[PDB]
Amino acid sequence: DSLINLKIQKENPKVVNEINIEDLSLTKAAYCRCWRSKTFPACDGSCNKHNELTGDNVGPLILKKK
Amino acid sequence: SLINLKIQKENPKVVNEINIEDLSLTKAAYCRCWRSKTFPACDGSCNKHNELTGDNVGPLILKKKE
Ligand code: FES
Ligand code: FES
Repeated sequence: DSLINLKIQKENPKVVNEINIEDLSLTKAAYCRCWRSKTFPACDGSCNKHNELTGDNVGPLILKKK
Repeated sequence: SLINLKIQKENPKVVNEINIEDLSLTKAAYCRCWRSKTFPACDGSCNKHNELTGDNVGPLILKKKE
């Protein structure tokens, strides 16, 4: 095991994001689980770049309403 | 260097979809560290990860209420 998050909110000892499900604007939203997104906590597809470089297989949580 | 060490490594890209209507609790933590034994749920494995590796990752908390 080693660091997952390299640069996101490093002054925060534990980065936890709350989502109010009742207010989901979109029908489907992608949330980041690679800590590489430039729009974290949203997924911006940086996962794919990480996966290609490293051979990893990480991907987002997709939230669907309705 | 990998983020996900163990979860479904045969899967080209691990993406989980959550149907909002199936969440019954006022909060449900979802893992962003790839260490949970209940992945995609968070089981608090993030904490020991952070303690041992010097990281600061934590879950996405999906909150629901009447
Ligand atoms: S940018 Fe991180 S999961 Fe897609
Ligand atoms: S167990 Fe992974 S974020 Fe909590």
